[PDB]
Amino acid sequence: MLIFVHIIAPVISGCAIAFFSYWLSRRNTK
Repeated sequence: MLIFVHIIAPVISGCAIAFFSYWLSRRNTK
């Protein structure tokens, strides 16, 4: 299913922002 390769990249990467942002945000600022 095409929704197996086009789901683990466009979707995950989206919510991954709230995570990554928070990650480096801990270092000093964001």
